[PDB]
Amino acid sequence: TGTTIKFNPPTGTDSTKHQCITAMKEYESKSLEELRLEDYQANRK
Amino acid sequence: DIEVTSSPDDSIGCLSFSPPTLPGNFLIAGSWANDVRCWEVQDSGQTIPKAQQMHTGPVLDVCWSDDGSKVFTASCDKTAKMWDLSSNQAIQIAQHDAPVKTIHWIKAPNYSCVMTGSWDKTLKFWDTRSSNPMMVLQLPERCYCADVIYPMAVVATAERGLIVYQLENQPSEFRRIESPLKHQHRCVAIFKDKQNKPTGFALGSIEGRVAIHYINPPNPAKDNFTFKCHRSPQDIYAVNGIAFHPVHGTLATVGSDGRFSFWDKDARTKLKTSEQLDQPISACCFNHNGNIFAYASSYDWSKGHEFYNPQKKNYIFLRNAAEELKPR
Amino acid sequence: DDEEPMELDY
Repeated sequence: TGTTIKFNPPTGTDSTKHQCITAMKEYESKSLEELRLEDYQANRK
Repeated sequence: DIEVTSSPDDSIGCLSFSPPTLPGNFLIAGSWANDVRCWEVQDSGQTIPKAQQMHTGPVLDVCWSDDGSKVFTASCDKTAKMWDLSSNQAIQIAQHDAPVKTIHWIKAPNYSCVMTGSWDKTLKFWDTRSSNPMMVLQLPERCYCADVIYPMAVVATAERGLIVYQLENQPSEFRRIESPLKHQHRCVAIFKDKQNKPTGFALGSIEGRVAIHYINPPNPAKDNFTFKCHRSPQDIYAVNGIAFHPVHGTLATVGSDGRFSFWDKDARTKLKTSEQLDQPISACCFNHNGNIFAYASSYDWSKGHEFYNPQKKNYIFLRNAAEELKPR
Repeated sequence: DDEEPMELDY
């Protein structure tokens, strides 16, 4: 819950780096806003 | 570009100019400090704070009523409000079991109502005076974004869900679409045909990609396509918003790269790409005639909490970019 | 601000 795992942009090919946290398999199941609201309610700002 | 005076204090999620029914131009912004703020805009580019209202939670979407008398607000506090601008009093009109992510006015020939779309995987329709939603429709997953242009609505959900609705007589599902995008859905915007009828939509993904989808084209494999955008090892940023110039039918995208870009989907060209801002561009929209392009520069969380600087300034910028979005 | 062609996915 919340962005408790430090951000690491995964690599790919098209080489690429996806600078979006939800591109990480740990996060892939939620949206930016969903994570942000969880970090706000944990007071993790 | 032109900066709006007295910007919100936290990150801005949504922007919405006023309908043609009001003389002049009034901008509305929703923010993560829980506020909805209304600025009057004047031909000089100067902007005047007029009024504010607050939710008990972050504000995710906002929109107007077609006559211009109301502003609608959808918030993480699981409600939406109707804000009467004259009296400057707001009341609750909608209740959900989760944050409300999207909000829209439906002006149909036989009925008018507010449509709210929630992370509680529901789609609710409200007459604005009853505590009872007039209609409730179930979503396969959590609502992430939507757009409305009678007689069509589009709604994207989590798990790449993508649904089209018909709004004639009463709203009802029209068709579920296998998403053209391979990654998480973030933004959507409906475009119209030469006869001014809704005809398709553009769909933004977190993977620096936008899809153009016609509902019923002759050759779908040729007529529908996806293009790359908002990339600088190539770095790939999320696409945070999308909007069609109301006159030219070209479009703008804004992404976590802190840039914005203009596009022509018929010619399949990139018309313009601005320079890099300090922060990601988290929203945008057009005034009623397209003479004003407004975008907001705020943190979007696309790199987690660690990169959130709460003392960095949140900016709404105005650009008179009508000519830049005309095609040839 | 020169007008280029889109990078389309093929």
